[PDB]
Amino acid sequence: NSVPGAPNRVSFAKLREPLEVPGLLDVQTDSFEWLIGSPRWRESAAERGDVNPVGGLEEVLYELSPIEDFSGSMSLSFSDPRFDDVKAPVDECKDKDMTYAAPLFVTAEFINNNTGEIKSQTVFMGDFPMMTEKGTFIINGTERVVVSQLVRSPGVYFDETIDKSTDKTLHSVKVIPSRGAWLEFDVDKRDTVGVRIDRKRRQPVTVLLKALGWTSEQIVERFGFSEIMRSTLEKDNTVGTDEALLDIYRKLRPGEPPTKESAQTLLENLFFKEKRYDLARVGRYKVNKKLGLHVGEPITSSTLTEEDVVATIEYLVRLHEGQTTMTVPGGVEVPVETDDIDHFGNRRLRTVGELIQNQIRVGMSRMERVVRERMTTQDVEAITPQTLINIRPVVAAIKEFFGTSQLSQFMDQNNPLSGLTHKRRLSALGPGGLSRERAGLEVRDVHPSHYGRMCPIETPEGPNIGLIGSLSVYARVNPFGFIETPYRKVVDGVVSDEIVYLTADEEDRHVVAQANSPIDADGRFVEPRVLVRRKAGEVEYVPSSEVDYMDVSPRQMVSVATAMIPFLEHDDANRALMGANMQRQAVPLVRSEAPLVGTGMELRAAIDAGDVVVAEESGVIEEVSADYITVMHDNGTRRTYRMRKFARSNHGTCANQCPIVDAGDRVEAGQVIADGPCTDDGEMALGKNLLVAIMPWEGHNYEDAIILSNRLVEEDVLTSIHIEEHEIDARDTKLGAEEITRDIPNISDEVLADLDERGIVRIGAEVRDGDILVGKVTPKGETELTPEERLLRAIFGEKAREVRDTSLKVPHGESGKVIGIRVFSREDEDELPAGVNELVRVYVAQKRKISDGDKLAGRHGNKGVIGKILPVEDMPFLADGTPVDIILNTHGVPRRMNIGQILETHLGWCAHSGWKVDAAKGVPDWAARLPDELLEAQPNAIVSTPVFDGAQEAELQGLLSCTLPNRDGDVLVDADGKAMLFDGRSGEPFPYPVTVGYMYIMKLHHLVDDKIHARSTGPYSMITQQPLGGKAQFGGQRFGEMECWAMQAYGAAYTLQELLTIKSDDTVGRVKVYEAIVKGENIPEPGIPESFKVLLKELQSLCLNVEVL
Amino acid sequence: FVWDEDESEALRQARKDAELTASA
Repeated sequence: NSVPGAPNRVSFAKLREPLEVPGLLDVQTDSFEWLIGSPRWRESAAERGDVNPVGGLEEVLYELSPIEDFSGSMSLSFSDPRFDDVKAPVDECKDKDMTYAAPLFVTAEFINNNTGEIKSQTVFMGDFPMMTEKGTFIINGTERVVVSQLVRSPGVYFDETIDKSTDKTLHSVKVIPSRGAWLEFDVDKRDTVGVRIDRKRRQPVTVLLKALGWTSEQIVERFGFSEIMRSTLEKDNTVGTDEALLDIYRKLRPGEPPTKESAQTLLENLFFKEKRYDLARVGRYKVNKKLGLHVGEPITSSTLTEEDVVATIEYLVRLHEGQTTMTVPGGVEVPVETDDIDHFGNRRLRTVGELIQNQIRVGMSRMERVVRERMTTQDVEAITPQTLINIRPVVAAIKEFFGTSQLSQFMDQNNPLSGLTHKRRLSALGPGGLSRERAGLEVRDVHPSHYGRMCPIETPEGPNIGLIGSLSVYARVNPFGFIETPYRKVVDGVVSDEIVYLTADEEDRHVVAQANSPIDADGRFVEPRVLVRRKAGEVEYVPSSEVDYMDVSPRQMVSVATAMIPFLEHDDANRALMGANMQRQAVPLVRSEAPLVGTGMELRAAIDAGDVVVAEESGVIEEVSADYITVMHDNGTRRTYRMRKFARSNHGTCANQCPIVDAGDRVEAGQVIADGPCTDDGEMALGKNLLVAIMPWEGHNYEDAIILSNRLVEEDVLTSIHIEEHEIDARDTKLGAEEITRDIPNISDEVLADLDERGIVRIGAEVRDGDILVGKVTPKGETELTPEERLLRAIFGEKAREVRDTSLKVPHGESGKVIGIRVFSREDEDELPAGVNELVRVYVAQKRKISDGDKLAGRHGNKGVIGKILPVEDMPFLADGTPVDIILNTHGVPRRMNIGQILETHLGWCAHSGWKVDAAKGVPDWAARLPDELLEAQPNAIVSTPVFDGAQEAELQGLLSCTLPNRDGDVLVDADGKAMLFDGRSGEPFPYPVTVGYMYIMKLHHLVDDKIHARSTGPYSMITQQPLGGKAQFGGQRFGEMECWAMQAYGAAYTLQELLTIKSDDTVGRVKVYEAIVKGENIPEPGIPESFKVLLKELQSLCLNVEVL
Repeated sequence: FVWDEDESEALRQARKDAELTASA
């Protein structure tokens, strides 16, 4: 639907979709799209209001310029930031390990005050990383992604608390700007106020107010209504402006002689000097909105004007009096209520744009205080604009952000959906925000405002639940950073089509309708009443007159990864969350078959994932080949697409790609041309459809274990590809320079039958565990060999050498062909790190079959390892002779409340056999509603079932009584949906009909080849003699504490001591036991370790004489 | 009487610790 060449996936839905899904990747591209300032965003935020737009960079320069020294004799100004064209295209930048950027130019001008000059000079600011078409960045060849961050928005926050002593209500306020000072207006258990600005112990409201230039009469005039401040003024003890101004200054410093500076300069240099205290363009808006200030205004400023303060002051006193509304001279009346910190109306989302703008600003705040410092001590009249601009700090800051920053993460891409959902993520943790251990379980809970903005289902299971969430489908980011959602406004019970994006603030004030309401052909609520969501957040019920807004469609709450689970409204939240988190972990198979029964988010989430080569302009195919395709547009110029074949992903998967068109086909703009890793015909296909039964089979699938058939191994139905990358480097050492050469110290000649004449192996060599990949050799140095060895070299006429055999050998348990070999050299201009003459990398491919130990999983969160793989001949086979493929257990279905995975098992069979409603005289009651043209479907037909609007419990049962016979008229699955299986092992049939169907399962990326480990004796750390391993090093297992407790509970002293002494640290013990073992003698009885003759020395180093008696 | 609280009890300890550190 609304896609040129998409497949025809029948749908079970009943409602319409007035609004179609947005540009899922918009939150990254159209969000970036504001630092550069491309005309695209110009028109976007110029047609929908936005009187005057200013780019992300321009908004920095226009706050930096004009550079002015303290002498006031000269000035520097910046303007017109523009970008050139990129140097190297994406692909090349991904291959040569060079960062994908473009040049940045800013017009700079210096002017003198004595006489003045008009020197304008285009200053090159440096390289700037650009955002690829998919929304990711390329840094040093690695594809990284920036993740938006949730942060409470600067502004005014009120609140109230109860004291246990007297049990009254104390109403506090706070004003939190970006890079400023905080001043809570507390209201103590007693009176009167909590003026304690900048956290200095307190102050009285009349002090700061009067010090602002207020007569003691005006205070009682405005704020007397409102008598609680009468006591504040009475007990203030101070009369006059400076009489309390110098007291404020005292409490601030303290301990310094008061003056006229310490009285007025301070106050005017903490709130009204827009260089040390400035609340960003957002705060200046959240404050006006909260209070009833200039709100109707193009207003643009960052100084906390006196007025605002006074307002909030009385606001506070009005709160702890008992009232609802508040007004101010000339201001729009606002309601009085304590704000909530977690409400999605006070929690903005700094996207990838503001994070880069912040880094650019922090850099400018280093490159800025380098001109005005080299502006006085330079030769005046001899300086040119470029002579002052030391750009280096800015590029350094940028590179220090895109690297080593905990918000720039390697794009988790082992399949299209994992990549798509790595973007659109919002993590409340990270820099500038809260932490993971210092944030109580309040920011984790789901708030009734998250409906439509953040999905409540999708979230990690580890110690991050609630801290890392994902955007919804229809949501959209405001120009400030607040998340919006589209509603349809209904006027007088007549549902219209005027879509209106509401934020989180202006949603509670109104009344929101429900998605699935009985509208009758016009927009009239058939029934007299309707469900609603009132301000507070409760679920009320109202008449069909107050309803003004209504959701555009169900599944608004659901994210993208979640909107692909069929029958979601039948699964529990735990299992639904596990299913949503176990899809971004699947692996791309070799065939990539589409799912038989999914939802509408398949076709519309692959073309947006950025791994499906989409025809750009409607043309006609001219030539196709596994390597590339060419389209001949209707207007002359053609265009050649280059599909990437067998490219390694970041997690080791395969990035294959293959055309899906012929040499004559006509194509239109948007249509799919080449499939992706996990796509099929241009739509997500993460796994395969397998015939599954639901019986427990003789104890091989016990407690989540799964058994398979050999067919899935013979017919390459779950075979996957994996490409690993090994790397070695040859540097210069103290004795010389390491050389990568075919020559080697004492070694055989059968371990060189695959290395080319110059070391590195030849492409196509079937390597295995232990073999050699790169021939390296390092200078030995100089030593002196004992007799036994000199009398041995003489015998074998092999004079010794001065090199060590330190090559690059394949790690343990790894095989497969050698695909690619990359080589960089300092002698060949191939830039590399310091002290590195050469650097080689070797890619090894491997086709992994399914094997017991590999984890599998369906969409509904059900998972399990593969325990047994029976031959194809002993497996419960239907009456025809078709063996079931997988055999799931029953005891896992009921107690986990995921009966969803059963419904799709039933439907999965229907859509596999194909039905035809027998309504040739009249549509049966059960199926007189759902669609038309869905009363019959050819065998092996595709279908769809939207998340909360799909098939119905009473419809499957109607689609299960029409299951046309396979070849000879013989219905195999009776009405209830159960077959009569024959026991392939014993021969006779099972005594009860068993449930069978077609389930869509996926092979996760937790294969045993990754987990299996072992270590007999490896390398040990030098400082601490405990075992240690790395890439090609075993590593050693960790015998923790509770294990020692268990050992002691057994009373096994010798085993514990052995695990503690001759296996971890005792160097004289490990070798003395290894020698015994290898010689076949008795293991020496564990004595007292040598780690006890070191405690005595460490004590005696303190003048403590400890003696063993 | 807007003297909040704990200002004296905190300042006497701060000054005492500062005097100790200067004595060191």
